[PDB]
Amino acid sequence: EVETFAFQAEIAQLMSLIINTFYSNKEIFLRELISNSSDALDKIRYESLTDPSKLDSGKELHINLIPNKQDRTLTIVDTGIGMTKADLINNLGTIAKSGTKAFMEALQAGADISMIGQFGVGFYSAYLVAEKVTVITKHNDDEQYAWESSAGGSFTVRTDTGEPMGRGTKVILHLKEDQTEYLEERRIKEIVKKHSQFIGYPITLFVEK
Ligand SMILES: CCc1nnc2cccc(Cl)n12
Repeated sequence: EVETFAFQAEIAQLMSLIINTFYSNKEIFLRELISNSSDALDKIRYESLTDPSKLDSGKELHINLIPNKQDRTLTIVDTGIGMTKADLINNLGTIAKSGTKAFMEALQAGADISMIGQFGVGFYSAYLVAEKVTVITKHNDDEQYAWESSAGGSFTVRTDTGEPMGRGTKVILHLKEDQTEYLEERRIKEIVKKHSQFIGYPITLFVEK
């Protein structure tokens, strides 16, 4: 059972701007997704200090980066707090509306797309490099879900029957044909070192087989 939803108009407008604007410094998408994973890990770590059973779904707090050239995907996995169905359908977009308005105003005043994370909407930078984004996520208080969007105004949400993940989020970036440099080990290593060198969780870059 797949449910289809319309983005709010303002979020659709943000996604079109990210897809259509000429902007060569695309590599910042990875910093933004790693930052979001770090924030999700911070959140489960803090909650676990008052309820240690919140880690019954997995004690390890980490970020994995997994390129797959055969599927042309780059997957960012974290064992953070995860997202509920309400987060995926309503809550994240509600918060993103105000950050989007502020980001758009900043761009008109001279900011550039690399500053997107200062407005809280860095997730959508994934569309600098991905034609489709699939998010598999599991929060302790809800079931495992898959969110997916190729932009164009709509997204889907379904219960996920694939390999259970325990807790956290996997962001699967289906890369555009001209963005396969982000599958190369040396390129991902360069980007992590430049923009994510002080993240407080282990980041493992998997190697392709
Ligand atoms: C990683 C998933 C995610 N993070 N931020 C947002 C905003 C809207 C929709 C989704 Cl799936 N998001």
